[PDB]
Amino acid sequence: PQETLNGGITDMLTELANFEKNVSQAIHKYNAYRKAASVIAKYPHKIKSGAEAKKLPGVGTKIAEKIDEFLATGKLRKLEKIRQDDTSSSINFLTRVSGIGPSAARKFVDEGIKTLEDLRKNEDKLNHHQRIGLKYFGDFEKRIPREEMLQMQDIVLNEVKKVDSEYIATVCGSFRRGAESSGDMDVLLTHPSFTSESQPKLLHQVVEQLQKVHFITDTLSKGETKFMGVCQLPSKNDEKEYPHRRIDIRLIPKDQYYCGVLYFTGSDIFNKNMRAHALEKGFTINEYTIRPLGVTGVAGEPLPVDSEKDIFDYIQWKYREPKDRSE
DNA sequence: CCGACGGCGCATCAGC
DNA sequence: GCTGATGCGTC
DNA sequence: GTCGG
Ligand code: NA
Ligand code: NA
Repeated sequence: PQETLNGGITDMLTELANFEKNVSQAIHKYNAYRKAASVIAKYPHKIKSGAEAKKLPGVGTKIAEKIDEFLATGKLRKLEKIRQDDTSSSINFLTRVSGIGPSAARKFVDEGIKTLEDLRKNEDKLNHHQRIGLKYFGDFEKRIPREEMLQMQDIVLNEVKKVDSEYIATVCGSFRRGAESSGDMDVLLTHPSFTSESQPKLLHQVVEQLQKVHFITDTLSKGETKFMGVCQLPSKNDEKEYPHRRIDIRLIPKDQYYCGVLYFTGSDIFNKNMRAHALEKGFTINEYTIRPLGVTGVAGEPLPVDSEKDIFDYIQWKYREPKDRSE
């Protein structure tokens, strides 16, 4: 649907979602607003009344009333008021800094820290993640053209194979689904020497090499199975610098790899559909495994998986290439 | 009326 | 020192 | 906030 259909309503619900998460710290209300915003955004008609919207799953009484108020007034009293509120708007804004959640933002604003400038003034109150988040505030909210993603993939796959040619690396996310742009880079990593029933430096070596060639610039978090950090494409000739990008690298066991690849390829909506249909045919699919729901409903042992298709096979659904996985 | 609503790696806090 | 809780970013 | 036991 075109945005002009019910965009005013969806923007309304999304804004309400953020204040619930960031200010009220009610994560389930946040998701409730987003869900209602999702089903409305995919609704192929211009909504005439809240009663019309209430027919949709995820839209209840309270949102039906807010829609009626929005249709009749072009705005929401509560949303208008919370927008002016100095404390609430400052708290909501600070959570756009990676590393600052609702709890940290609350603390900062409690002691008078409301803006990026105040944050910059009080560096010694920020942790390592929050400093990196503050440093790349602008960059992190920029999106990544597929062209740059493909260049980022070139570097990753090359350095990874350079460290050990036996690595298997797969760039997932919306990129793998063929999206024209992405929000970050998600790299999934496995090795023949790493299984469920089994060296604690496999991830380190990959990160280190990507650091050595100055692709990875900063570290948000790093352990033995997961890396979260920053990366930057090299600049050419005399041209302007590229933005710094968010990049995640996960080390997954070989027997859990393709469940991981499918899972982190997404999308959200596709994965639920696939999960929901997995349920109706007697299987359960998580990030790690596919498991057969038993007589009583007790998941037996994880089944052998050699590819994404192996999983599709089990649940009797026909394989679908990543470009057709938005739902 | 009332509970579910995603579960987890990592960094860091609360506390022994 | 340590264990556990909490916060954070996430399919 | 919405859904459903
Ligand atoms: Na409904
Ligand atoms: Na944040």
